[PDB]
Amino acid sequence: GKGTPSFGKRHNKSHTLCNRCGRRSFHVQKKTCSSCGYPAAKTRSYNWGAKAKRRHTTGTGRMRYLKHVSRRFKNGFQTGSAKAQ
Amino acid sequence: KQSLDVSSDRRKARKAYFTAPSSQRRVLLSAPLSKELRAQYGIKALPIRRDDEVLVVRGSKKGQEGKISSVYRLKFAVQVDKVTKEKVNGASVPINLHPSKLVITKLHLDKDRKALIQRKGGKLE
Amino acid sequence: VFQVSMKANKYQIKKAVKELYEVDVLKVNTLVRPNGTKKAYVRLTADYDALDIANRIGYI
Amino acid sequence: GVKAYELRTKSKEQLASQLVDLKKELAELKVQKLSRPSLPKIKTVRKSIACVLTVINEQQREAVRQLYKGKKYQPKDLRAKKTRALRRALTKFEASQVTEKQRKKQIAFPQRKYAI
Amino acid sequence: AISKNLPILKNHFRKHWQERVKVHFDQAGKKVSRRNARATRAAKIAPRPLDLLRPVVRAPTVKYNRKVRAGRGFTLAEVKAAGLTAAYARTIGIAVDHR
Amino acid sequence: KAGHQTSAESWGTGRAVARIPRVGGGGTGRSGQGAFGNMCRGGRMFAPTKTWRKWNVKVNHNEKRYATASAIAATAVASLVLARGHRVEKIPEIPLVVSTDLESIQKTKEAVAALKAVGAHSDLLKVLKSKKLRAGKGKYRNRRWTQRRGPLVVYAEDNGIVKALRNVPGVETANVASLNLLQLAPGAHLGRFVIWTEAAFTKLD
Amino acid sequence: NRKRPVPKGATYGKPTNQGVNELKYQRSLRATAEERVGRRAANLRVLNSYWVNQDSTYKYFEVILVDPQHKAIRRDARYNWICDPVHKHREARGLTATGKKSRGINKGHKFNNTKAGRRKTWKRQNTLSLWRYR
Amino acid sequence: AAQKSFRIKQKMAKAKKQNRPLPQWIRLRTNNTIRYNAKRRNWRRTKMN
RNA sequence: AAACUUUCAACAACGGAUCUCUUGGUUCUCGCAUCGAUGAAGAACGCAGCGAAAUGCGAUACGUAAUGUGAAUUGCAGAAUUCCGUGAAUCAUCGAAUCUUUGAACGCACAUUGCGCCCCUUGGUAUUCCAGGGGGCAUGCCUGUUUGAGCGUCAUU
RNA sequence: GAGUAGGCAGGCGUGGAGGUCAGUGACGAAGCCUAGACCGUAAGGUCGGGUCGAACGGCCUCUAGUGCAGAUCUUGGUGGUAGUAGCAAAUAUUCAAAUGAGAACUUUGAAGACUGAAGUGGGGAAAGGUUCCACGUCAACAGCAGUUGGACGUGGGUUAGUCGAUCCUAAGAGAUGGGGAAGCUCCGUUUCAAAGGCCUGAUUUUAUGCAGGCCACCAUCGAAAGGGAAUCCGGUUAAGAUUCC
RNA sequence: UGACGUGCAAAUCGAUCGUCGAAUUUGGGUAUAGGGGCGAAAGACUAAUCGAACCAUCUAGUAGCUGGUUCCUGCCGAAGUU
RNA sequence: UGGCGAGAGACCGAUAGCGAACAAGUACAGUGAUGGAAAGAUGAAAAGAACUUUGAAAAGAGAGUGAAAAAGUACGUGAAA
RNA sequence: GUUUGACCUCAAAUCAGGUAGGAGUACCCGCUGAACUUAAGCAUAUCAAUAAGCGGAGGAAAAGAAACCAACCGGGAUUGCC
Ligand SMILES: [Zn+2]
Repeated sequence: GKGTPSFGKRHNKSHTLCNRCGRRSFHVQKKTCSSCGYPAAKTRSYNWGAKAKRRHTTGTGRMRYLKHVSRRFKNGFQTGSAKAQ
Repeated sequence: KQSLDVSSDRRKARKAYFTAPSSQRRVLLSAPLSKELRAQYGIKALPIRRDDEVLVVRGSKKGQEGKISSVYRLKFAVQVDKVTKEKVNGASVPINLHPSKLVITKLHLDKDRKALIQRKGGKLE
Repeated sequence: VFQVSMKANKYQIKKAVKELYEVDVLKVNTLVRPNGTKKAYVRLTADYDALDIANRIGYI
Repeated sequence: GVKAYELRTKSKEQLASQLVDLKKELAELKVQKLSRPSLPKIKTVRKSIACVLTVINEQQREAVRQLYKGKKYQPKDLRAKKTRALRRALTKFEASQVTEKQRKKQIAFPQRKYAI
Repeated sequence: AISKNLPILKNHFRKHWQERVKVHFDQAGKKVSRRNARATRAAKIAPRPLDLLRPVVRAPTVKYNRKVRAGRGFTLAEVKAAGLTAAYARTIGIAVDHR
Repeated sequence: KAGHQTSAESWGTGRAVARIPRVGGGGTGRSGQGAFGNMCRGGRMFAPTKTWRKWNVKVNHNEKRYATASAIAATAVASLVLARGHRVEKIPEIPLVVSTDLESIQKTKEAVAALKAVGAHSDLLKVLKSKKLRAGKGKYRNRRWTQRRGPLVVYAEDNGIVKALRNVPGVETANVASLNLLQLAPGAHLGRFVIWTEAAFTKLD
Repeated sequence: NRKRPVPKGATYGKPTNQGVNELKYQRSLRATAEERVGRRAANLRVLNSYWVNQDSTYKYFEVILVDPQHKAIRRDARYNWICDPVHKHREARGLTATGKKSRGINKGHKFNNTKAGRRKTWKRQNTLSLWRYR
Repeated sequence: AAQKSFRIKQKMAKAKKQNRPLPQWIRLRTNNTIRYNAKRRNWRRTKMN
């Protein structure tokens, strides 16, 4: 009874998609994500999770803003434009 | 090497060449000038642009000449007019030549090339 | 049958069609496709035959 | 397409009239693309819309810099970004202000230059 | 786990020492950094020595009192004797020890 | 942490498989594979090499100097110079001393012209004929070409001679004061062909 | 005292660490008071706290804070330094009078373990420092 | 489920658009290491969410 | 004696070792200090003449503006001699912008593309209802403003 | 002149390193194959023949991630068993034409059957996610087959004032004030809180000040089966319809 | 104590049987989380895992115990006792 | 043992070296936390095989390209079972 | 009992201007905190004032110009190496 026949009754969802993590981790009864800890100020990430930290660290995504911070520094946070010569 | 900011690393030099963008592949795909053109201008070698006429100096196609069609920067080649291979089917396809195995027999002169020639130190246009 | 944006009210489809194509809209019925784009069935009043405005746009 | 150096020499309403014409010109080209096998001319139109919109944004933004010129409290988008930390950081007047006593000491006994 | 006949050793390696071994490969690299650091400081402090005039001082601890050695700073008594100010001394390149 | 990045408990005994840490359950190929071993495909090597290995070696300053002194003494008798390759079968008298003018040579063509006239070109064409490719993996580790060792031009005062000879393939240039053993006896084989200057040969004493 | 937050007093260790009740917090009540105000008013910087009053279940402190954003403080040289972001949450890192006390930052033989920093001192004299020539 | 949330419909819609084999003109290009679409998913083989 | 089994060779298979390479790793050294309410890191969804991705970008969407270079792109198509040029480029540089929906995430919610309110303006005849466009409305705390509360409290009347 | 455990010595072989043989090499390096040869007690070395196509070696020294048959070793590949076990429960198929290279399996016709309205019927819930439908097509999959398909390639398709969601509360979950806690956060949801909203005209100062005055133990989330404003018929598509007409 | 037992199936199949209007059966929602829950009590159940779940980390835990431990030749050559 | 920019090596050389030399924290498993692969080499140049003939077709045998097809996109070499 | 005005303490506002969170974390400042293990057993000890957990910074951080060391013919902030 405990195996194949009991596997047949798995037709609900413990978690759906998280708003922040975007991953089927948002436990819908607790109403908190089991990966990013949403809703919470802090993103769940533990030192004992070496791989898990690496999977969601900086540089996994686009870095829309941080990409160019290196270039902007290098130039001295300059403002305006050059004209011609 | 005495300047420390340059690298004698084979790995770095191979990657820096292969991942060179278009604007620096201009300078990598350079060709030397003819004895006559070097006597005229007084400049050793230039970056091949589109409609320069050249002579082939190495390879199976050695001795043939004409205007360059396509500076195929993405393939590190320059395809020359009249230097083609006819396939079995009877359709012609241009042969990929490296510009350093060619010689610039005739220059394509515009304001930016006159500027380039004067900058290196050519005694004309 | 016009491919409308997402974030576009039936009001905004009616107002858009009237302003652009110069036609009085009797109704607008919108479904979102399995493609994930919206489409809207812009029915006109009896005054305008839809073929006159279909040919005006270009497509036949 | 259209050149942006030509568009900088036009009124507010000439640009608006050029934009609506380009938006109609994309609309009719989007209609032709339905019947035509490959229509790559739509690219130049939608890049020309972006060129005009950028020139309109740039000109309204210059007008708003001119109306807020020579005051405190500029809009936070018009303030120089640099970095949160660099904005927080003490200015050149701050981090340079010294007490009357410590000023008098430096005037009296500055570090001097000697030889041998 | 005890010798044939060997001196009893005290090797203090029962912690995670492997996690805080510090090998000094940086020795040669630091040496040129310190020389460059001195050369640039002498370019900054252009005509003046890198070090200040230290006083002579007899070493403490009777083992070592038999030899004199360059102390930290002169004194308010020695500065007044020599005929200058403890403020003026510090600026024109003399270490002055208030202690 | 190489081969250690996985989580793997052994399955113990009772599964007819041999007791090595095995990978966490999945549909992936990696699941149920050996881990952490030196035997396993993707474990950590037996006693992984660490950076606190003794690289450098201290040797007594007096032993160093003994070796340097004996190496300089071998630059004399030709038996050892010819034993160490070095084509000096034709050359006039051993330890080869030149004028103080060789120190003042600025340009390479005159520096090499000076060396050839003094008696070389047999040992300086060796270093041109020598240039072969390396025999192993060292080619893609910036050790591509071999190039034999030619003469050592030891001087007293530098008036541009080190720059002059720098490019010339095989020739090495040294100051008398320093005088490296690594150059005085390459390969730990005695008797290098050394050209002394007049100033340098007097400064040796 | 600080009651150990272990549930049902069960610690899961060896007798030496079966203590629950008689255990003391290593920071002071001044430090706890500084810490909670630091969290409440995050925009300001804790200059110094001190004792005011106490009963049996309470101790009463008055934390002197400073506004690092107010020009008044940013323009005066004697209190310009506090604005520098290396002084952000002094009370938390333990750089206030209370923290320096609780970290035994004092000169002398008395403070050999904790003078330059207990952790810094421990790792320094548990560091194996090898040279190129041994 | 016939009564989908729009958040599920949007993701079904992206999964539909993604379900195609590699366009057979990209195999023609320079250096092109790519052979076939590796991230191809069927409704039978493997589920999502 | 055939077939059959075993061994060896040649050639052919299966398979992917050996050898050779290597735009990758690794360790060492040196140099530098730059994330975020001016909305970060991360997530979602979109965007090309033909693209599922990786890479790039955000309804201005494999990009816009500026600057440099000086003539391309490339798989095909499509163009274009603007090519003695304010000018090709899947180029470099990057100082002006755009930056959807989210997110510390901030109107209130959120297993919903859910439900409000304030201002300006535009239409329906419209202070109030409905709809379009634009601008807003989180919390703690500091300084200052304004309006207040309390026989807590003073003086005058 | 034996020899396990064991010690020591002399060598053989591998990846690199310094030196040397002005070493070999596209007229063919290395690798691999060889019932051919020679040397060595041996570890091994050398040569001929083939294949192959870009490097490699002798010697004197340095260095080590340096030599495999076993570890129910690791990864990858391969077998014998073996064309074997088997592919046998849900009663059952058969004739003809068509199509096609090919038909037990496809389409149609004709029989014979079964499920027997607590069904093998007709809808839905959760779950799936385009499987729906059309055309083209069969290398892979459907443990036989395949012209067929829930496969493969390219497209088409889901229309709402009335159906649901949206709203309300349920067991409950939860901000707030507050209080605990070193802190992550924990308690509590009406509490030892100063906890905003409602309407009438007003008065017409390009529309703003009144008062008729009232009323207050007070977030929010929580049901696609509970509560609940309102739709029916006929027709329509390849595939939608209480929606389209 | 039938079938199957390298199965249809990591618990099914067939016959026979218990009970069948309540201490009944059951969907959705919700609460209880690991020395904890829950238990009409079998140490039962708590995602095929239960006399203390699962995941990662400390961790390469320790092992007087088992197994393995990779070229040749030469010379010497043991112990099972105190 | 982080981030950015550079130099290096008696290091590793595709079962090695980082888990990742490739659209790698990708595909995929599990409700979840988390677990987590395999996968580089035609040739100088696609010159990627015109055209003929058998077959329904895939393909075959020719012809050709190539320095080699004992290099055919099942692609350097191609061991052993 | 009024007239008006102060003061003190506490409030309100979508009040003028501002600031806090989150990320990262190799190194740094703190808090909290084990067990494996070692002891040939094991409870103090040990691992270790370590891992894990939490709060907080910077290019460095922290420290630091003595309520110091000493006992000398006395040294003289801080940190680092020998
Ligand atoms: Zn999440």
